[PDB]
Amino acid sequence: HLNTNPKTNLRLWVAFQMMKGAGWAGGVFFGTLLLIGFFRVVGRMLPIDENPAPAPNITG
Amino acid sequence: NDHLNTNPKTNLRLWVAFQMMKGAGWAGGVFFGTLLLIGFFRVVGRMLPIDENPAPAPNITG
Amino acid sequence: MVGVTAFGNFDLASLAIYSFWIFLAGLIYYLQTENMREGYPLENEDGTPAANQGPFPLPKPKTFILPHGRGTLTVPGPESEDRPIALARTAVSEGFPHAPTGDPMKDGVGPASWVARRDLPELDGHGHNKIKPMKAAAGFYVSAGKNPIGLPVRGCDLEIAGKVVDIWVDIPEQMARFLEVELKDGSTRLLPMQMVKVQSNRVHVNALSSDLFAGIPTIKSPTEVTLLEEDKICGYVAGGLMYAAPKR
Amino acid sequence: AEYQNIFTQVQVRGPADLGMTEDVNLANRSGVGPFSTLLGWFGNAQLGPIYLGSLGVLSLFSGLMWFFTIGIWFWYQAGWNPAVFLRDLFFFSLEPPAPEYGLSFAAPLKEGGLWLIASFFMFVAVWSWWGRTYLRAQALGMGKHTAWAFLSAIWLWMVLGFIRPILMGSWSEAVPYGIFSHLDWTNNFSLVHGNLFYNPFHGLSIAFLYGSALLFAMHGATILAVSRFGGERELEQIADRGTAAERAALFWRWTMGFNATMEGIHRWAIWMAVLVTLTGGIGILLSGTVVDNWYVWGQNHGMAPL
Amino acid sequence: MSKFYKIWMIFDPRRVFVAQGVFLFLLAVMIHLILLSTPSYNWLE
Amino acid sequence: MSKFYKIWMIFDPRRVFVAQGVFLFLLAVMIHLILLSTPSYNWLE
Amino acid sequence: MSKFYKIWMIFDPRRVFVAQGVFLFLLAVMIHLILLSTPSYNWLEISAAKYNRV
Amino acid sequence: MSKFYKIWMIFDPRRVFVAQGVFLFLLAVMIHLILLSTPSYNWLEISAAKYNRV
Amino acid sequence: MSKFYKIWMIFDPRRVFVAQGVFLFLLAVMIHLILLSTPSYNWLEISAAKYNRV
Amino acid sequence: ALLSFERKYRVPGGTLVGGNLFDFWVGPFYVGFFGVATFFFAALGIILIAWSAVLQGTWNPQLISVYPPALEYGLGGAPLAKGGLWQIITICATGAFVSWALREVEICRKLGIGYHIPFAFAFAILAYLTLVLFRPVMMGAWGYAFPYGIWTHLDWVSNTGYTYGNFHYNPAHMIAITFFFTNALALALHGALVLSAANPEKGKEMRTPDHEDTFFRDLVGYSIGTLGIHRLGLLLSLSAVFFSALCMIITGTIWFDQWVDWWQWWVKLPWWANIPGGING
Amino acid sequence: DLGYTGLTDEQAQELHSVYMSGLWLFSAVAIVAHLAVYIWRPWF
Amino acid sequence: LGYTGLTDEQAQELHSVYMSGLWLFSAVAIVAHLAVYIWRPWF
Amino acid sequence: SDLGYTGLTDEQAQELHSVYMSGLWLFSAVAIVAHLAVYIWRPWF
Amino acid sequence: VSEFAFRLMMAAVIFVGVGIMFAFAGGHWFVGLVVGGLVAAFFAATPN
Ligand code: BCL
Ligand SMILES: CC[C@H]1c2cc3[nH]c4c(c3C)C(=O)[C@H](C(=O)OC)c4c3nc(cc4[nH]c(cc(n2)[C@@H]1C)c(C(C)=O)c4C)[C@@H](C)[C@@H]3CCC(=O)OC/C=C(\C)CCC[C@H](C)CCC[C@H](C)CCCC(C)C
Ligand SMILES: COC(C)(C)C/C=C/C(C)=C/C=C/C(C)=C/C=C/C(C)=C/C=C/C=C(C)/C=C/C=C(\C)CC/C=C(\C)CCC=C(C)C
Ligand SMILES: COC(C)(C)C/C=C/C(C)=C/C=C/C(C)=C/C=C/C(C)=C/C=C/C=C(C)/C=C/C=C(\C)CC/C=C(\C)CCC=C(C)C
Ligand SMILES: COC(C)(C)C/C=C/C(C)=C/C=C/C(C)=C/C=C/C(C)=C/C=C/C=C(C)/C=C/C=C(\C)CC/C=C(\C)CCC=C(C)C
Ligand SMILES: COC(C)(C)C/C=C/C(C)=C/C=C/C(C)=C/C=C/C(C)=C/C=C/C=C(C)/C=C/C=C(\C)CC/C=C(\C)CCC=C(C)C
Ligand SMILES: COC(C)(C)C/C=C/C(C)=C/C=C/C(C)=C/C=C/C(C)=C/C=C/C=C(C)/C=C/C=C(\C)CC/C=C(\C)CCC=C(C)C
Ligand SMILES: COC(C)(C)C/C=C/C(C)=C/C=C/C(C)=C/C=C/C(C)=C/C=C\C=C(C)\C=C\C=C(/C)CC/C=C(\C)CCC=C(C)C
Ligand SMILES: CCCCCCCCCCCCO[C@@H]1O[C@H](CO)[C@@H](O[C@H]2O[C@H](CO)[C@@H](O)[C@H](O)[C@H]2O)[C@H](O)[C@H]1O
Ligand SMILES: CCCCCCCCCCCCO[C@@H]1O[C@H](CO)[C@@H](O[C@H]2O[C@H](CO)[C@@H](O)[C@H](O)[C@H]2O)[C@H](O)[C@H]1O
Ligand SMILES: [Fe+3]
Repeated sequence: HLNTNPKTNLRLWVAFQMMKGAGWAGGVFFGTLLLIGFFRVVGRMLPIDENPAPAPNITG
Repeated sequence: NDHLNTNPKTNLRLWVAFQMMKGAGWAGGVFFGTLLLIGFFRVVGRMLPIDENPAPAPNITG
Repeated sequence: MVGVTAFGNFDLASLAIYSFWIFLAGLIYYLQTENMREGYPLENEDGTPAANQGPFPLPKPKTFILPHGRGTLTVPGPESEDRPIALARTAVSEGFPHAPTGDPMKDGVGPASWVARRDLPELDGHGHNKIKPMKAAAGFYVSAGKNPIGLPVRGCDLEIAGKVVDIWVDIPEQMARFLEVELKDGSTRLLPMQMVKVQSNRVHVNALSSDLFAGIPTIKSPTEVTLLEEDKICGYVAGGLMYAAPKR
Repeated sequence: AEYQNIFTQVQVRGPADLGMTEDVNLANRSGVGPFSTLLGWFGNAQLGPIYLGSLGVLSLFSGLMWFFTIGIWFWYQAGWNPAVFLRDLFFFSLEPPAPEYGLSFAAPLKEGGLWLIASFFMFVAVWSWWGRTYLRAQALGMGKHTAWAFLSAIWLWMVLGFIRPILMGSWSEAVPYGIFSHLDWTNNFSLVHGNLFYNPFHGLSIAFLYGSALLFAMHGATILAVSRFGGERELEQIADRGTAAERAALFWRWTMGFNATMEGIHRWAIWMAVLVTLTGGIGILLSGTVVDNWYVWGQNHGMAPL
Repeated sequence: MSKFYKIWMIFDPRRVFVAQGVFLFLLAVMIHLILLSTPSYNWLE
Repeated sequence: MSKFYKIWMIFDPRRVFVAQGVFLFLLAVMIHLILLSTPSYNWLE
Repeated sequence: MSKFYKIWMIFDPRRVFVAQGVFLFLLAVMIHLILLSTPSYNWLEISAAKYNRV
Repeated sequence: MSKFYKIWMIFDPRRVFVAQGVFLFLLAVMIHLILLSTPSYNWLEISAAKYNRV
Repeated sequence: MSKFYKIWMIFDPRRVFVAQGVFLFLLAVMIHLILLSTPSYNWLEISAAKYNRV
Repeated sequence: ALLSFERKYRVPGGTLVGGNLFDFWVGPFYVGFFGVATFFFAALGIILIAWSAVLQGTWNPQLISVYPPALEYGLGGAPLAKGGLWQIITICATGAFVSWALREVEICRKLGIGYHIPFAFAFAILAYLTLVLFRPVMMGAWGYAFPYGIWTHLDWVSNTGYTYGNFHYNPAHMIAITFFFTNALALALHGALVLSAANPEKGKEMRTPDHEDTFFRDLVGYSIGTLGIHRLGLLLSLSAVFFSALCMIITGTIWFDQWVDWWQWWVKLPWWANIPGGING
Repeated sequence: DLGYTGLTDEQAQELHSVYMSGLWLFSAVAIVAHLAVYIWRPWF
Repeated sequence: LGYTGLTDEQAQELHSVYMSGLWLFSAVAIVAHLAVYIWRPWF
Repeated sequence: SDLGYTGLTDEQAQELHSVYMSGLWLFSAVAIVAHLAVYIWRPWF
Repeated sequence: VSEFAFRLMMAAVIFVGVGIMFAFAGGHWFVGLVVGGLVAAFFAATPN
């Protein structure tokens, strides 16, 4: 009910929209990174690395 | 965006974020000014014959 | 070398250092008590004496004899702010600001506060008015620096409020104390020189806006100014830094 | 900008003030000298009159003899060469006699006797000047505070040049009359007595010197901050307390928790200043006569690891 | 740069700001990872 | 607990938000400097 | 303890709240730094040596 | 014993409460520090020794 | 002896009470410190000797 | 409790940060935003000094010391036991001093007075930073700073002063010392003069600024005036601190040898450099 | 009630809801960064 | 009673909310302490 | 003013002292419990 | 910027310049420093 002047609110609105876009993109990227980390965690927890599978592909 | 907007909830969120941004930006400005000042003193020390005439330790390590 | 110790490692140097600790404690006690001759005893925010008065007792009274029969001032003694202080406490508990009830710049509270000093002029060692306008003084002239007479006076809102007419100077000090300023209505207000920025083409005043110079207190005489008037003028002028702020 | 009242922006000049006269003997008084605009940008531009009584003229004559004696010896060290005299002026020295003479006056003039003569001159000059300050306070009916404040520095001076050499039994201990000679005397005094930093009275003297600087920064800043309320007129604020005195008191009341008055801050000031030389004289007196190694003494009294 | 304001006669800003924020953040992440990939700047060793 | 909103009935939010902003930035700078000083975490090599 | 709310009949909440906040954060930093000073509880060095990062 | 409430006829309870709080906290800190300075009671290294966390 | 109460007719109770309280605390701390400095009365070191904690 | 004249000044306003959140007085103290900050920093610094005492193994107040990191750490971090506690306490001390200055700024605004006091305090703060920030960084090591002990910081002073011979030959040091000594002399004179005027011989009338002008003109043929003496005191103290920070900003950064050799440039002036006779001829 | 700040109950409720929404968002962002860093280089 | 200008109902509500915060804070601290003690017990 | 320099009454003082004694005893009991726990853990006698 | 302030900055810069010039020309830095200080002081003391 007190707020600020409309001119600063315009900068605030623009920055809020940009931050919402960046925030969703960051949420997607960090969800993927956390999923990769979860698979890394379960892989380290597993008896893997006592059985290193050979390279399926030539170096290339 | 300026004449229609969406809701006063957006204005309240923007105002709260603006206030916290003011605080964090004053903190950032003072911190970065300190960093600039120390960088200036260090770079002035770089171009001086110090490190060619080093001085011994003025106090024991402790 | 008398390096002999009476006991333990207590030599003459130890005697000296402990003697100085004792003397310093006594001296700090004396200095603190000599500085409790104003504003004591402490009072509650309602004006009654407070429960706590500090570990230091009040000193014995001392009497000053003012040079020109102005009377004997004994300090410490009874004290009272003999003026209508217009403030209301914002909180029931102690230690909170007292809000002004009215216009603080006019009531003389906060940064605009003034003290009910004696309503008599300031007398030099010759028994004459210490401060008098340039005309009243005989032979005094602007010896150096800018001469701020006839210059426009620009308030903090950047609008002219008047023109400088005369300077009030100090007789035994030869210091320029006050500027006399005339407004649109032809009346004169005094300005302390510590608040004016005397430029080359104007005499700026950051303390007061243009529509406040008429609110400056006036003087009963146009040649003599008393301590009460000086205090009122200075308090009003310095109060504009906080209160005349919203108008740039 | 906002004016800070560090320089007067407008100067005013009037009749020459010849001062007051409570019991002053007008005969010895001088006449007003010139007026200094440059120096008037900072304070009173008037110079003179100067009172020249009987202790005053005694002090002037003795100080003239002391300074002139040092000057003649400096010329002698120069080979009477003006170019050398202006080249080695700082490095000159009217040194005291070497320790083998002890306290004896039987020292050759070139070997410290001239130092004895100049020291007599300066002793007489300074003591007559102290009497002068006391008498000038007496004539105007004022308190003798300046006389005692001077006596503090006089005691440090007497310890450095007179009392400590007598106690040590040789004039060789005293300070030479040279620019870098007395600097070297200071550094060598510290080195001989083993880190004068661990002299407790040297530490106290430094505490009160730092305190004098702190206290005068505080007081000058305070009075300039309330000069807009006529804070400069400290005597009238004592007699008739104004808003300047109350605002100055309340600033420090709200900052530190305690405050002074317009009169008692000057009690603080004078004591903070005189304790410098009082503790310094005590510390120099104890050095050598009582303690010859201050760091070992410190070790024995806390103050330093064993 | 004067006339570039007419760009908001073409595209609705309420969506353009979101799209641009996404773009710039993803560009930042790409550059960060590219510096990570080279061995002379990988700050996460 | 569901009465924590009353903290705003005592403190003016206009100032508490600025206070929190400066506090959080200082605390973040603090922990970053603590980590950078650690040999095992000094990511700026 | 049932009548400890009377502590608010002595102290205005505004000053007590800021005093308590300063006190608590001071104590928290105090204890964290105490632990970070001793070699037994410096978690940074514990994790460095456990994972052989030196 | 049963008439010590009269102490609040002499001292303002606000002053005394603040003074006592400061004094109690400082005393507790100084006793904790006294204990933590002596190797016999420094619980951090006591635990480090009892668990071979050195 | 049985007319010692009249001391309160000549001394303000508040200042005397605070002065005697601070005096008592300072004396108590000084005596505890003198004892703690002396090895024969440092109860911490005595307890360590009894239980061979070093 | 308040002084007999305090109440008319205890009004809201003048606060830089907040405005009513931290606008109150605890006892005589004005607590602001910066009051809270300075209390926190000071309490942390004191507690950490005591903690470093127990880590050092001493409870002698005159033996407690908190040393900075060694020269090997350069301008980097350090473990708390080695030099980290000193770095944290330097952070706390800098924060406390700055918060104190800004709290003084708030008090000045609330009382409607000039800002001379916080400015003069900023001078001391910058001298402190010259000793703990500017000189170490220009030198490249936090071990060039001083420890936080009563007598060990004098050890720092002595070792630094003898790293360059007799420090008395630093000329910025000379002007700073002259300023300090004349400032002490000025303070003695000012206190004595005001006390002599306010306290007459015995049972007679108080004196006037003209009377003290008269006394000092009859003494030394001059008087600077009551505004001039306070100007002079502030200037002497601030310039003493300035040339102190100057003598320790050029030392070990511009001049590296014994400072006495500086004074050789004057005695080797070619016109009289090679004249026989005198001290150096 | 107390009204030290001139805020009605509903205004305080609305502002507090906005503040706690932002608080939870910030806390979640920090938690995600903390887990990512812990996986990359744990401190335990 | 007397100073602070508060009522018993206002004081009761204020203490109730303050105790809610107190117990929430204390519980979070307790869970943190137990986790640390599991990680590196000090007794 | 032995009837109360602080302006309290003998009724308010009674209640204040009762609540303060309650708090002091609660604090002291907590301290006793902590003292005994440490004394079991490592007695100082 | 007051007349005195402009005169002060000009005095500083002219002092630096003439000091450099007379240090190279005069055979030593002392001569240049003395000449620069003298001229700059005589310039700054005189008003406009
Ligand atoms: C390496 C050298 C030693 C050291 C060796 C000494 C020695 C030796 C002495 C001091 C003394 C002092 N030291 Mg030390 N000091 C050291 C390091 C320091 C440091 C520092 C940061 O390191 C500081 C701040 C100080 C500070 C001080 C002062 C507090 C004190 C001087 C008081 C004074 O103002 O006398 C100045 C005033 C006078 C000497 C009296 C002058 C007044 C009389 C009346 C003169 C008359 C004037 C005459 C009539 C006319 C004048 C001539 C005209 C003007 C031309 N020292 C180191 C450790 N120091 C002095 C002292 O007393 O301390 C115990 C002293 O003797
Ligand atoms: C509290 C300790 C501090 C202190 C205090 C202090 N000093 C004091 C006083 C006080 C309270 C005085 O009252 C006294 C004084 O008069 O001050 C102006 C003084 C004084 N402190 C002085 C100096 C001084 N104080 C110093 C230090 C200190 N003084 C401490 C820091 C130092 C240092 C640091 O070394 C010095 C150099 C003097 C200015 C003065 C004492 C003057 C005095 O005794 O003079 C005697 C004269 C001589 C021995 C030589 C005179 C040389 C002349 C060239 C003679 C010829 C004159 C000529 C003929 C004049 C012609 C005039 C006509 C043309 C009109
Ligand atoms: C493998 O091959 C390699 C890479 C080795 C080499 C081969 C490279 C090849 C094949 C390169 C091909 C390059 C080409 C074809 C590049 C073309 C580049 C062009 C056309 C770039 C154009 C840039 C134009 C810009 C950025 C224009 C911006 C214009 C505006 C922003 C206009 C503003 C409009 C507004 C404001 C609204 C308009 C509305 C009104 C009402 C005015
Ligand atoms: C070097 O020497 C060492 C340190 C080793 C040994 C020396 C040790 C020494 C000298 C120790 C001294 C210890 C002393 C004297 C300790 C005294 C401690 C006391 C008295 C602690 C008291 C604590 C009291 C508390 C925690 C009470 C809290 C009460 C409340 C929270 C209730 C609030 C009361 C209200 C609200 C009153 C209601 C009022 C109305 C109007 C309804
Ligand atoms: C380095 O040198 C050494 C220390 C080795 C040797 C030197 C020793 C020296 C110089 C020793 C000097 C000793 C001296 C001078 C001792 C003097 C002792 C005196 C005069 C003691 C007097 C004591 C008086 C006492 C304890 C009185 C106590 C009174 C009361 C407890 C009653 C309180 C008064 C009341 C209640 C009056 C109130 C009644 C009404 C109606 C107001
Ligand atoms: C020295 O000590 C060390 C570091 C060694 C260890 C000790 C560490 C300690 C004790 C650290 C203490 C940490 C504490 C107590 C941290 C406290 C953090 C808190 C309470 C943070 C609260 C944050 C609340 C936030 C960020 C709320 C933000 C809300 C808004 C910005 C509302 C507007 C925004 C909305 C609604 C959505 C987003 C939209 C925009 C435009 C941002
Ligand atoms: C070196 O020595 C060491 C540190 C090792 C050992 C020393 C240890 C010592 C001495 C430790 C001391 C510990 C103490 C005394 C800890 C005390 C902790 C306390 C009392 C914590 C209190 C926490 C309280 C909290 C978190 C309060 C939350 C309160 C609220 C959220 C208030 C709610 C009120 C609102 C929202 C507005 C109310 C308004 C209306 C109208 C109802
Ligand atoms: C062109 O030049 C002419 C010839 C015209 C004049 C120039 C003269 C010059 C250049 C003079 C230079 C003077 C200087 C540089 C003097 C330096 C003096 C310094 C630095 C003194 C420092 C300390 C001096 C002290 C502490 C002296 C203390 C003396 C006493 C306390 C009195 C001593 C009294 C004694 C020894 C006993 C006296 C009693 C009898 C019976 C002899
Ligand atoms: C501080 C103001 C009040 C001063 C105290 C009032 C009495 C004034 C005279 C007291 C002088 C005696 O004071 C006492 O001197 C002896 C002399 O060995 C000191 O001696 C003690 O400590 C020193 C230094 O660690 C040890 O080397 C020595 O073995 C030990 O006896 C005491 O630490 C001191 O407390
Ligand atoms: C800011 C005012 C002062 C400015 C000082 C600036 C730093 C120095 C600037 C001048 C530097 C060069 O100035 C010049 O250097 C040469 C160096 O050989 C010196 O000159 C000296 O050697 C040269 C040959 O080289 C001879 O011709 C000359 O007779 C001799 O005096 C002098 O020092 C000066 O004539
Ligand atoms: Fe003064």
